[PDB]
Amino acid sequence: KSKGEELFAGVVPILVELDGDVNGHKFSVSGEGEGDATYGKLTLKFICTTGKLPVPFPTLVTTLVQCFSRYPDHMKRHDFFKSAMPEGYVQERTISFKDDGNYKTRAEVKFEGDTLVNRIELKGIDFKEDGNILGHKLEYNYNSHNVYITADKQKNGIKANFKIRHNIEDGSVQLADHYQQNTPIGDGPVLLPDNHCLSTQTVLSKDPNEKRDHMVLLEFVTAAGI
Repeated sequence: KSKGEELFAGVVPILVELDGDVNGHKFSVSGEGEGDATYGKLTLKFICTTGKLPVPFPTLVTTLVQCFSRYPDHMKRHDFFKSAMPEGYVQERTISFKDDGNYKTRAEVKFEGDTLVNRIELKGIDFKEDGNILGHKLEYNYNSHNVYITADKQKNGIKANFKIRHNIEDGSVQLADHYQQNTPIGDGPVLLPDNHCLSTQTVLSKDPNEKRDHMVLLEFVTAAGI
């Protein structure tokens, strides 16, 4: 049993902190909850702490801890994310919304004490003011997706590629292309995986008594040799 695996054998508290700027509109999001990697399960509530969120909350889901994925027994040697812990890893993305702008993100995810922390900076540019994003034209829901993971031996890390489909109010879909790189923060050994996918399902809801702009999230993720 790996050092990293052991850290995730039980329920782990999670803190997420996001600092964003999209087309000059600045915002912060704070998240609190817990993860149970044994079940590939995340439960979190995110709050926009700067008032009204200038983008749709679903566009921030991928940015807002893949170390909580369930890796089946036969796939544990492919779990790069837990192998990097507790020192953690840097996770960077470019998220390109088709016919619209893009996010660039850089996050560090690591333990601070007993708490798994995801600290993110996000910059968004080239968005259309009457687009699906700044115009808030996305449905408040989320589709199931496969995240395809490949090793990046050069950087002692991984890369991932996937396309998120955001349901649009008119029946269309807003595509968000993700290109992702993860690299270890520490210089101890990590697990470099064979190609595989993370099958992820997420359910978005609201607290009817929460008056702040917010997002309640439940997520199930399991690795598949697929």
